[PDB]
Amino acid sequence: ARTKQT
Amino acid sequence: SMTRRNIVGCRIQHGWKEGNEPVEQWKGTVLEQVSVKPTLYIIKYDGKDSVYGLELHRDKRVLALEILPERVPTPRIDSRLADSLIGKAVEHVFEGEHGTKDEWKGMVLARAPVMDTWFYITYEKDPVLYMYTLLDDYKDGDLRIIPDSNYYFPTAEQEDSLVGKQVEHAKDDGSKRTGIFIHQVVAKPSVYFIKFDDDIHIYVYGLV
Repeated sequence: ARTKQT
Repeated sequence: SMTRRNIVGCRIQHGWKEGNEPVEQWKGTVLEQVSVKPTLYIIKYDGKDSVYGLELHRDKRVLALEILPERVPTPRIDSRLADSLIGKAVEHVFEGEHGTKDEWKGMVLARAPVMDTWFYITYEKDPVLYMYTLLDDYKDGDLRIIPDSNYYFPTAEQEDSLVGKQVEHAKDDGSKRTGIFIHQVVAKPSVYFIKFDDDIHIYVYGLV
C-alpha cells in the first residue's frame, strides 16, 4: 500500500 | 579540548541548498555518529524513506543547522515479533503505476538505532538503506516473509575487520569513486554498509 517515491 | 553529548537521538532541522534548485527545509532525527568517521552522521529525515549519510557540520548544502528541542517517541510494539523479522528475506508490497500492487524482494537488516520501532531494510533491485515501520505493513498484509530464501546483495571484493576500511567503486564508464565501510550487519555478518564520498545514500553490500 505504501507509495514508492523517486 | 571538549567532551560533550553528541546529537545522536536528537531531532534536527536545516535548509538544503544544492545546485541551482531553490532552498528546501529538512527535518529529521540523528540515528548514529559513525565511529570510524565521526564527521559523518546517519539521519532519518521526515518524508524520505531512504536513510541519509551527511557530514552535517561540513556539508555546504546544509544551511543553518539547528538542534530541535522536540523529543523522540518510544512507541508500544510487539518486541519479540520485531526481533523475529530481523534477517528475514521478505516480499514487500508497494503501490505501482498505474494501479498495480508491486512486490519488491527485500531483506530486513535490523531494528534501527534510536527509532527502534522502525526497521533497516534494503531491496534486491535497489540495494540502498531504507527505513519503515514494517509491522504496519505486516499487519496490513503487505509484508510476506520468505523463510527459505536465495537473496543477492551486490558483491564487494577484498584486497581483518572491514569496518573503517576504504573502498573504491569502479564504474562501467571507467571512472572510480571512493567510500568506506561504516557498519557490519549484526544479524548478517557478511553484509556491510558503505558510504561513498560523492553520494548521500547508504549502500548495502555483501562479501564473497
